[PDB]
Amino acid sequence: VWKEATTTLFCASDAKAYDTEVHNVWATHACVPTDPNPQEVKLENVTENFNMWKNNMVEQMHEDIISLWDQSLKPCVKLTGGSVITQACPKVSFEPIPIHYCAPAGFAILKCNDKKFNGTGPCTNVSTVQCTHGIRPVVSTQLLLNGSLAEEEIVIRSENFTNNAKTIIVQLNESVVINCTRPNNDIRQAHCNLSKTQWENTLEQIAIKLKEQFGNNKTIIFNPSSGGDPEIVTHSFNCGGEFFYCNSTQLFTWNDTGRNITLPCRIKQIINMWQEVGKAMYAPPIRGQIRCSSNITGLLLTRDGGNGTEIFRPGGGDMRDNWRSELYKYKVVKIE
Amino acid sequence: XNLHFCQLRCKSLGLLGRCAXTYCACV
Ligand SMILES: *[C@@H]1O[C@H](CO)[C@@H](O)[C@H](O)[C@H]1NC(C)=O
Ligand SMILES: *[C@@H]1O[C@H](CO)[C@@H](O)[C@H](O)[C@H]1NC(C)=O
Ligand SMILES: *[C@@H]1O[C@H](CO)[C@@H](O)[C@H](O)[C@H]1NC(C)=O
Ligand SMILES: *[C@@H]1O[C@H](CO)[C@@H](O)[C@H](O)[C@H]1NC(C)=O
Ligand SMILES: *[C@@H]1O[C@H](CO)[C@@H](O)[C@H](O)[C@H]1NC(C)=O
Ligand SMILES: *[C@@H]1O[C@H](CO)[C@@H](O)[C@H](O)[C@H]1NC(C)=O
Ligand SMILES: *[C@@H]1O[C@H](CO)[C@@H](O)[C@H](O)[C@H]1NC(C)=O
Ligand SMILES: *[C@@H]1O[C@H](CO)[C@@H](O)[C@H](O)[C@H]1NC(C)=O
Ligand code: NA
Ligand code: NA
Ligand code: NA
Ligand code: NA
Ligand code: NA
Ligand code: NA
Repeated sequence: VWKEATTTLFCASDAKAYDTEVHNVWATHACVPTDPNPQEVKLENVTENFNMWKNNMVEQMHEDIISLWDQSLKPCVKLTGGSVITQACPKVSFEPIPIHYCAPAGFAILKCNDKKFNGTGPCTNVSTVQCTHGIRPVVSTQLLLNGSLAEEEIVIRSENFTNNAKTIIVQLNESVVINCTRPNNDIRQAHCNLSKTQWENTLEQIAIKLKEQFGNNKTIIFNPSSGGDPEIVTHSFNCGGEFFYCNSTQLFTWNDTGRNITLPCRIKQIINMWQEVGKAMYAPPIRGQIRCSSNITGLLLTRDGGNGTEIFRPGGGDMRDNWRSELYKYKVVKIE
Repeated sequence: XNLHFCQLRCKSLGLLGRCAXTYCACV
């Protein structure tokens, strides 16, 4: 039996050397071309344990995306541990591309194909793949964007549902498009639009899955963030190199008992960093229309915990959960 | 994350603080 093991996976992508967009530039030096001859082999009569919450693939991806951002998006001023650094801070072209992670000789990536798979415990439909599927390294809070959908029903996953401190990762089975724009010609005012009925239906179906986990006698409530850094109180993300902070109150105020939801957003120059504890200042926004149309494919939630009612709030912050939301079906083993 | 200052901030909303990665979250 092949044992789980750590190695440096290599990355593969469709990056182009003639594209100045920063993910492309990073991948042109860090990665190889996307596998021209992918091969998935089913492992007959094999049952394998997985644990999405303890997976070194996540840690490697995290370090890679930190490196990508550090090389690519330079702040004008950075404050870490009382120390200030200043440097040139040019605007860049920024649009994530899919990255695949690949096993080098002596190692294999195992993939769980079980339909209901919660990320931990035994998998009965296991295959080997030369590389993962292509994952866009989207850095965001609250909502997971441009990811992969659950094939059948919505799936919710947690390291321990009974522990209210553990994040719940929701995987949708139907994308909800969200369009965010800072219009052409207040240069920091922006907004996001999404279908009201689609979002309401989404919340209803998530609530059903939550009741299935916590008790059908339970009443499910969504409420906004309880507070903290603006990055986690809002739905925050990077669009076109600019940092958007979108008020998500309307998304997360719901109970069981207009065509579009319009979320107000602000582009901020001073951000709390996700890569390390500290703050960074970037330059004011570029001119012109700044717009991103994204698929909402998942959510990060916390549950209040602590009678008869369960309250859930938008969460996130630790980007390792973003990577886990795509890497949950994979593990690396040593061939012996 | 700065946990102490995170804690120092959240209590003023009536709340405990904890890290969410490199971010401060109130509970
Ligand atoms: C196992 O997973 C594969 C991949 O999704 C699927 O095609 C197949 O039908 C599943 N069931 C098997 C192999 O019995
Ligand atoms: C958005 O979702 C649709 C299906 O809902 C899919 O066809 C499309 O490829 C997705 N876009 C991205 C960037 O993943
Ligand atoms: C998505 O999953 C929900 C249950 O979670 C189900 O009711 C719905 O029909 C599914 N939609 C699709 C397109 O599979
Ligand atoms: C994952 O599923 C297995 C089997 O269905 C179960 O034993 C385990 O408790 C689940 N993990 C959770 C709920 O974290
Ligand atoms: C899940 O969390 C609860 C609360 O912290 C704990 O009592 C329980 O033992 C945990 N379950 C595990 C670690 O399997
Ligand atoms: C998002 O933009 C697309 C075109 O890019 C449009 O077809 C769609 O209706 C928009 N969605 C919302 C909710 O405005
Ligand atoms: C977020 O939106 C809600 C609902 O309109 C509003 O009460 C709240 O003040 C907004 N937050 C900020 C920081 O403006
Ligand atoms: C989602 O994917 C589309 C298509 O590549 C892109 O235009 C959009 O900027 C992406 N969203 C984010 C937040 O990266
Ligand atoms: Na990115
Ligand atoms: Na995301
Ligand atoms: Na709020
Ligand atoms: Na992005
Ligand atoms: Na908000
Ligand atoms: Na760093």
